[PDB]
Amino acid sequence: TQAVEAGEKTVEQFVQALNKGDYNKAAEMTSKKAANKSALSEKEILDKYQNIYGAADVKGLQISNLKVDKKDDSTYSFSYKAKMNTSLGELKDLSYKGTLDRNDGQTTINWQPNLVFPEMEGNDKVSLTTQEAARGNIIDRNGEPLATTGKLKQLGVVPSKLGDGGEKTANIKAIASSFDLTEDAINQAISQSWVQPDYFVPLKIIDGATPELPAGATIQEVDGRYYPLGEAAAQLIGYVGDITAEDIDKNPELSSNGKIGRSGLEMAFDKDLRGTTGGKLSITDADGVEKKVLIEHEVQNGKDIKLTIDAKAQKTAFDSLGGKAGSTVATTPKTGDLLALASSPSYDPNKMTNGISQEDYKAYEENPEQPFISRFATGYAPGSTFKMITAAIGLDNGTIDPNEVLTINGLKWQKDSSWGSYQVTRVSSDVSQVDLKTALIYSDNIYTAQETLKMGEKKFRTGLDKFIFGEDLDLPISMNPAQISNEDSFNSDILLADTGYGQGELLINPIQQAAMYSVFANNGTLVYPKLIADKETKDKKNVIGETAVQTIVPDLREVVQDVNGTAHSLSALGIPLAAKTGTAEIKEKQDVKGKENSFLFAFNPDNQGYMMVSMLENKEDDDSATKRASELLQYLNQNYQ
Ligand SMILES: *C(=O)[C@@H](NC(=O)Cc1ccccc1)[C@@H]1N[C@@H](C(=O)O)C(C)(C)S1
Repeated sequence: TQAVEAGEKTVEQFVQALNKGDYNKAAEMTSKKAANKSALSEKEILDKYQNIYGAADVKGLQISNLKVDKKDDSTYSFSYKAKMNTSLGELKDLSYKGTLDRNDGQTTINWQPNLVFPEMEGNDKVSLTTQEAARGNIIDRNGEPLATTGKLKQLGVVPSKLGDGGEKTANIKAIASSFDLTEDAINQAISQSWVQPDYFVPLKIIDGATPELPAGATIQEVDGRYYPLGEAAAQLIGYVGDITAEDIDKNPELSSNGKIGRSGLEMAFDKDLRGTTGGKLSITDADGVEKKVLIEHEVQNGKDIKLTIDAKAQKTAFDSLGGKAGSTVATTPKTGDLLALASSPSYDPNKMTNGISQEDYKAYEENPEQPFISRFATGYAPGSTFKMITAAIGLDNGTIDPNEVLTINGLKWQKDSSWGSYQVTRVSSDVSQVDLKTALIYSDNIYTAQETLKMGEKKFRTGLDKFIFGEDLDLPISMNPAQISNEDSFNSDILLADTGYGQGELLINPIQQAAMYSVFANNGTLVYPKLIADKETKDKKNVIGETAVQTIVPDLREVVQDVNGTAHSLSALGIPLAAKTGTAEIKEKQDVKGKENSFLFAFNPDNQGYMMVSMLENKEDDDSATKRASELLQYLNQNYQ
């Protein structure tokens, strides 16, 4: 009994060495090489595990049901059940057994081939055959391809079929001008350390039709991942990359030759899209005869993922941003279907997945507008669009009378002298008797600031807490929950008023804004957005009152229709529009000149068929989201009713 506890310890640390992959440490816990003892030397055991466990990518050996007995003055037997993870999934219910040795004072293991796999004897071999799974597709709400696997045209040259000096330089210049490639990059491609004179050195993937091929230029079809919308949906869809050895160490069920999603939905739905590897892991005898099949199953190709995205709305939304920094979210607000999730500027995901230059990748990483940012999932201060919610809250708690007129003189206002030099500011002093309708049409900050301070912080937060602040949206998109402020209290009349008209410490991303603003298309019911097509519609009742929606939406119509409405340029469409604009000012202590973000909210107040939230980040002068929304509004109004 005093020594049986030492034997259980030995089996435990032997398994732990195999589990951690230290096959050398496990080999040094074996007996001397002899009959009825260890079957191989320590260095031979190290190679046995490294070859076999490495061939099947064995990872995580954990055991159970350990039993250690005594059969002799120095021969203690043991047995346990074990399970492990391999390239073909989990291998469970493994019955291991053996013996130990109690010579001197320490305890060692009489190693045998049955401690690699249970059924192995002597010089048995292990064989692994595998079949790659085809990656599933990502498709829009109408089955159009967003991410698919197809045949690509691979352009490349063979250095020997170019020339010997003047004939080679003439062809390199002819190939550079015929396929739009840097002539200095073609000479750097055939000069890499892996290139032989007769090899096919790939250059670029031509996406159109094959032009005339000069001397030495060839075209070779190759299968690869393809994104039809290109940069227009790069942030949302993402890209796949070559699987590394480090990836396999974390998940052995990946394909060493396959692709793995690196960002976006390709990474979010990698498990569903990549499928499962098929094949057979078997033990053979010394003659090659199949002795036992440990694992075997057929290849399961990846499942397709169908999104709510409209591929034509996505491309229209992205192109409307003109390469400027910004984002656009389009929904069907009654159900929550996300029609478009555009972010700009963007990167080329096809170039990204077909091998990209280190120079081209750094141009993306050092672009000040940062194309890699998923701006539709980035929190921003919403701007004056948030007045719709402050007003709705004020109507529900009886603070705001829609017809009551406030006297506001000039362009500046402060509660009292304790605000110092700070003042709320409005753009026009032409209306001194301001009601809710006028405040929404003109976007009067002073009206909103006074109504917010009038209702107070308690009532304001009571209405705010009924929305989705702090909630994690059920979306396959990485994002942080929206916030009202940094802490649970404003502890500032100035901060309270600023929050009223959408400034302050508010942080809401465009998707969360589309969710909060859905109340005005559902009589005060919030409808959570939805990206996966088959998902069920989830909502939130009684966020704001139905009375508030009936009061505010007719005013939002006048934001478009009134001759002085901030969105009056949208009247040219001639379609039923309810809108609200906004311009947020950002001045952190790192930039001298301040930045401005433009915002636009718009939906159909007749049929509630669509709803959009567009924004421009660090906008240029004489630029806005409203300037750019006509084309997407025409499409959404025509196709979503
Ligand atoms: C809400 O966003 C409001 N914006 C400001 O008070 C800041 C600002 C920024 C630039 C110029 C002037 C004032 C109001 N709403 C916006 C808008 O709807 O675009 C206005 C510029 C009308 S002020």
